[PDB]
Amino acid sequence: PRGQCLLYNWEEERATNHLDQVPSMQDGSESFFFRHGHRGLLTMQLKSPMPSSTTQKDSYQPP
Amino acid sequence: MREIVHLQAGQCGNQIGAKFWEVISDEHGIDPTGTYHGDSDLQLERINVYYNEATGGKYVPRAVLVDLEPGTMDSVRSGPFGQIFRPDNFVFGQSGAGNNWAKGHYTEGAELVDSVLDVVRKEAESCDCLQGFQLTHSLGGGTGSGMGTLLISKIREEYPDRIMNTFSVVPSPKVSDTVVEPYNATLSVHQLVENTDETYCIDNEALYDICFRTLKLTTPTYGDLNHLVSATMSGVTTCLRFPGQLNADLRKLAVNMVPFPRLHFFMPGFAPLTSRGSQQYRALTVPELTQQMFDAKNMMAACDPRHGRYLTVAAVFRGRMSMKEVDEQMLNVQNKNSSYFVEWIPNNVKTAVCDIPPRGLKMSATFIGNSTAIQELFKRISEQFTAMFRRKAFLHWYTGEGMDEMEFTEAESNMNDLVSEYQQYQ
Amino acid sequence: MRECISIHVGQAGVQIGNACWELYCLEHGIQPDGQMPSDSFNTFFSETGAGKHVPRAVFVDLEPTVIDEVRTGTYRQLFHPEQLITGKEDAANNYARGHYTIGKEIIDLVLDRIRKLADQCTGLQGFLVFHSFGGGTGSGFTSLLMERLSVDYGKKSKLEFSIYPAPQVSTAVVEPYNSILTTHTTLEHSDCAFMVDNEAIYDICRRNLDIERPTYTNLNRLIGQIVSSITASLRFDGALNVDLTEFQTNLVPYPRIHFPLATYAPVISAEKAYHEQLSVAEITNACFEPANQMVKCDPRHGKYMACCLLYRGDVVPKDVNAAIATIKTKRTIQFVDWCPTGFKVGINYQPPTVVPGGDLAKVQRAVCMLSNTTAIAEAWARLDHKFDLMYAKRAFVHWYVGEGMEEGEFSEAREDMAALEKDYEEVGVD
Amino acid sequence: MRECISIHVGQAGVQIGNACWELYCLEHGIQPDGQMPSDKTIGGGDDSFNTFFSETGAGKHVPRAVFVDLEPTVIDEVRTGTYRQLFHPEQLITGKEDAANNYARGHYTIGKEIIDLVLDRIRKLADQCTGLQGFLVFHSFGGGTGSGFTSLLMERLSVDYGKKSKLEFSIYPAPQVSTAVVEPYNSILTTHTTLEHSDCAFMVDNEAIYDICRRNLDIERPTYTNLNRLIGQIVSSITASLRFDGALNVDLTEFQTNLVPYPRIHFPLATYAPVISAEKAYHEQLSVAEITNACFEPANQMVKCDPRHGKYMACCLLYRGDVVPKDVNAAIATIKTKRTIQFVDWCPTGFKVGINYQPPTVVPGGDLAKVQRAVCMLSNTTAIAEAWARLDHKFDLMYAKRAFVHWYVGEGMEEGEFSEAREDMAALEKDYEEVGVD
Ligand SMILES: Nc1nc2c(ncn2[C@@H]2O[C@H](COP(=O)(O)OP(=O)(O)OP(=O)(O)O)[C@@H](O)[C@H]2O)c(=O)[nH]1
Ligand SMILES: Nc1nc2c(ncn2[C@@H]2O[C@H](COP(=O)(O)OP(=O)(O)OP(=O)(O)O)[C@@H](O)[C@H]2O)c(=O)[nH]1
Ligand SMILES: Nc1nc2c(ncn2[C@@H]2O[C@H](COP(=O)(O)OP(=O)(O)O)[C@@H](O)[C@H]2O)c(=O)[nH]1
Ligand SMILES: [Mg+2]
Ligand SMILES: [Mg+2]
Repeated sequence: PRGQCLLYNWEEERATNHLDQVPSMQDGSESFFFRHGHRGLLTMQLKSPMPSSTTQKDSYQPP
Repeated sequence: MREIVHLQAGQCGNQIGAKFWEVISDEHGIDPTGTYHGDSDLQLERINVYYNEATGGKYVPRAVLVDLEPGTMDSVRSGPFGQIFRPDNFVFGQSGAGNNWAKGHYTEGAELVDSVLDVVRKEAESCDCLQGFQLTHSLGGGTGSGMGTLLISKIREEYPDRIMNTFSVVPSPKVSDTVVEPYNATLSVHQLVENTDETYCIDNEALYDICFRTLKLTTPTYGDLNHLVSATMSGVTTCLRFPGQLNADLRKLAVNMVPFPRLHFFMPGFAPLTSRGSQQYRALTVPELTQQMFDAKNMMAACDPRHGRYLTVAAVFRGRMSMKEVDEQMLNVQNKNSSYFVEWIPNNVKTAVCDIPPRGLKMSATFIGNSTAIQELFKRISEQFTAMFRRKAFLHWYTGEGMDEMEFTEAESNMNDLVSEYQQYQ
Repeated sequence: MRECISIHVGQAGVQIGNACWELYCLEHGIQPDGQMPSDSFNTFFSETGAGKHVPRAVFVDLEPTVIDEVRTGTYRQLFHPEQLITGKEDAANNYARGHYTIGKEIIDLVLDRIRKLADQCTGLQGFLVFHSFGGGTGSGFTSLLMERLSVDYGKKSKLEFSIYPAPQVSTAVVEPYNSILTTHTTLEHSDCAFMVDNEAIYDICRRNLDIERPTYTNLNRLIGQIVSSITASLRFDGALNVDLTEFQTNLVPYPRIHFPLATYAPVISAEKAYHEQLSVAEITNACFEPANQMVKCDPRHGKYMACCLLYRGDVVPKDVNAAIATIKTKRTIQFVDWCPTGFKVGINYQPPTVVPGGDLAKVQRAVCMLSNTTAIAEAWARLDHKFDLMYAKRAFVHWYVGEGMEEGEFSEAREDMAALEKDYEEVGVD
Repeated sequence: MRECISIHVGQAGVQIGNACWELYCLEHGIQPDGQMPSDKTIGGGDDSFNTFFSETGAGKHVPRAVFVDLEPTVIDEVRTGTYRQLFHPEQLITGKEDAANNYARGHYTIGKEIIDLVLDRIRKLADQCTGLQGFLVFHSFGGGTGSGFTSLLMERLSVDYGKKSKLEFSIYPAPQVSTAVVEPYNSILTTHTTLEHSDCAFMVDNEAIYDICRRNLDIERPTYTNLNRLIGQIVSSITASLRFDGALNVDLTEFQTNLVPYPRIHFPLATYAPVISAEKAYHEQLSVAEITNACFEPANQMVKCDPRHGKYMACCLLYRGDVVPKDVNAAIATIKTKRTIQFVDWCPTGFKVGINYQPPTVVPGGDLAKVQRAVCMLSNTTAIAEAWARLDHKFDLMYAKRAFVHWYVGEGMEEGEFSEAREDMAALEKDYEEVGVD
């Protein structure tokens, strides 16, 4: 896989092994596959619903 | 009720717009086919801002995509979200630009504007009440700097009582991708100053620095770079689409951030840019959120605010939060940075709060602020313009296309007048 | 859709296109029969209702000794019967024969074929030219073509790839006359002209590929690799695209200076390719090495003016920028004071394609440099030192003066290029 | 909210904290993943884990510990092993080259390139803490990283934090045996800094602990995991008063006042009781009387010194479990009746006692028995004056003809530092007999 030897930021590679090794040599390179961007970025738990919790709707409930 | 017309020009604009229309499609729950697939009901109360209604319950973007070459339109429609862009909304020429401002603004850009003014007039007259326009382009190229600035002049004289925001990709000394880019920058900035309302300078050292030390990525592809700037662009106009305690559209931001009509150069920033392995181990709270925002590390321009003085600062918040913690932290950072803010105007900080955070997050923020330190960007362009124009390098590509040396002569003088005007208020 | 027309003049031109078009075939999977076995080829290959992809090339030569082998071999069916123009008698190492008497008989047919190919394209990018200065055909008929093309087509892009006579060894004696006489036309009728040197390719092949004893096909493989790396942007998708009107504007600062140099990296054999770690910095600093240049001149003596870099393969812009910063740090590479930002970079996804029986290794990333350098004034001066010695005793001049031209053209072609050398040194002044 | 910051410097410090933080997790019920078990999750307003763990909104409990070392071969298996998902990815700091038994490398040349990052980490953990009590520092005297870097660290924490308590746990070069050659030099050169910038420093000997493990636990060939169980048990017994309720509660600034009579005497000894096997605990009786005199035995002390030759100054007793205050006071007067144990005439009442309700916990695969009560002894004794003298007998014989000194002076220090570090301990030693005069 990636980041076996213990140098050059091996922790982030080992933590993100499962997210950047989907391809199986059908495509040329990691850059060619992720030309559109990495799948998990600026967040995790990629399937998460929108909250419907409006401040007004939470504050003014039926009494 | 308040619609935003989106303008994409050049190869850089086409890739940013493809990423931008991917993120807010994920925010509004729009599949690559074009049908709404979501759960909540508050995503459709304001969906006409970016999405036009069509038969079969399909929503299409209100955007135009232009470039002089057809080589990038094929990659746009072959992207993940290339099936929702309207085929009418692609306007393309059959000849390149050559990174030349003269070719894209006078010879080849003269006949390609009349097609796109017809398209944008069709789009703008179809809405009930247009809120404003929006353009992203690159000054280092021939099409975005050349033909895009033509669209600046034509729209601003056809729709005068409208707000013009641009997310401009300013060039670089170290990420110098073009030999002739000081020519294409000064000839774009000069036409840009008098004919806009809001500018956001996006530069690439900041995005490369963020993707290296703040996100800990080893292969920062342009898809990773474009996702950061698209998050900022979606983060600017949150009040138009979602409710909150204190709403603020683009006009309300422009009033409090632009004191004088020639002071309209902002310098953006974002909030939580944490690496993937460090997301679990931090407490995501408001003082920890605003600690990162005012730092120069995550800030998306290659300028240092410590070398200048802030004039106006705006912050747009998302998600449920206590208003006291916003007011206390903004008052605290204003009091402790008594030297980094000017003293001739009080209450330089503006706040706005929305209740809907982006997907997978709980609260985020967007930094929109102008500073005197943006003159450091213009001083290095003007000094490299003067060092090369004195020996007339690469001049025959410009003076042989109908341009004159007087337009070169006035462009430096207006740019020197702009950097002289920024100095007096420091 | 954006396509260009390639023209190969002379024996050198036809033997360069002979190896370049097979690389074009292997890059798009075109078999030598001429059909796909099972639109990016639209830059070079024309569609047909039977599925045949006919190339949009022109081959011209005044002797049939070399083109009949093209008419004979495996690429007989692929190439058009009328895209290969052969003459009746060769120019025989003379500028006057190729420019005044023999070259006037076939130029109308060549222009007719050029117009027949130009009526097909909806959008044309430019003309690439392949020739040698030393040959009579490539010296004279090329000058006639460059004169007659600018009148018919106004502002079309004109790119050249010149086989220069080497400063030490050559295959003729009278070639300085041809080299002086062709510049008098190609100086003003050409947008850009790249330069290659056979003994420099010899040194590169002997030191890097470990083939101590090369061949013309071995040189033409690297030349075709240069052309494919140049034209890959119009064909394959990438992060950044360049055109034929891009690096011309980025590398020509003055109309009198349109002479860059070409460099390729990495050049390595398949035996030792598996051991060396091929990094972006380690392939972009080899281009700046003077020993890896394709023209026998030292950039340490001269000053750079502009540079264009083209990348192929699994390349990320972050490593590219971190390497440009490192190469701007060092003092050994010197720049002029009036070009603070002199770099152009373009990125293409597709790695290079290797040929069966070839010399180059299968690599993941490649880089090509087109850099304008002042050090070509040395190359012009080292041939002036021969031209004065030859013209002092008026040797070999009787064929020139008897085939139709006037002897004053020799003095004019010396004087204008002496003024051009003065212009080079004036530009080189800080 | 009463919280303390633990830092582990050197290979010995991080190896103790590897086996000490697993004892903290099992006492508070934290899984090695870093979260409470879902079968018994409930909200009850508990703050016992706050002394060592910081709550995150996702339910994750992050320890407030800093791991620092200069070679990666001791940190990476902490990063790879079972507790990889518990520690913060930036709270553990690795270097590039080790100090390699050199005080000059750990203080002057290599240690100065990491010290700015370490104090940045300390500042960030201190900003989270609403109310801070003190620092617990773990190192060993012999190693270069454990001698030079913690001396550089301790003089930089004092200039930043003014009046915070500094508690120190040090491993000593054993009197008869050694795993190094130049470690008498490093032990001399570390304590001229920790004399003036440390509030209290506790004392641990490897060779002494081997005898307790051989006789009481009846482990004939102990290993490092076995020793670190006892070391982590003492610190858990020391810090049990902040976490768990009890009859008498002792603060980190409380026993510091009760155990430091003079600013130059801040070196107590640690003793734990009852240490016993699982089999013979079935036979024996383990009430309060027989566990409070076993800690007074010279054979059960963890530093190879004789309290019979020395003199006791102050003692602190910490009790855990089913302990009533009646029999403790009855057992103290029994101790004072015996004439073998001798006290200074300048201290009539030298005992301080503390009672905690929760009995000690065990570990799976452990060696100690599951007992009902335990007592930890923190005693200040004059008998350490022999322990300085037996290493000073090694220092002067080594320094007679300048052995191993050319590499110390080659890194940037001055040869006069050895003389200064010898004369102050000679002055420090003479302070011990002077206070020892009746
Ligand atoms: N690099 C390279 N150079 C070549 C090759 N073939 C010919 N040349 C060059 O061409 C020069 C000889 O001139 P030619 O091109 O054969 O002459 P010509 O253009 O056909 O003109 P005429 O023979 O008079 O009709 C030599 O000095 C070579 O340097 C080739 O395959 N590779
Ligand atoms: N009690 C105990 N002592 C240990 C343990 N591990 C190491 N030590 C002590 O550490 C000493 C070895 O030198 P260290 O202090 O580890 O050296 P260091 O801290 O790594 O310094 P450098 O090697 O220069 O990086 C031995 O004399 C031991 O007494 C342990 O697990 N338990
Ligand atoms: N951040 C970012 N910059 C880009 C992207 N694509 C292109 N650019 C920038 O755009 C500049 C080149 O612009 P160019 O393509 O010549 O503009 P055009 O001729 O108008 O299409 C370079 O400096 C790139 O850094 C992108 O996806 N993200
Ligand atoms: Mg010939
Ligand atoms: Mg070590």
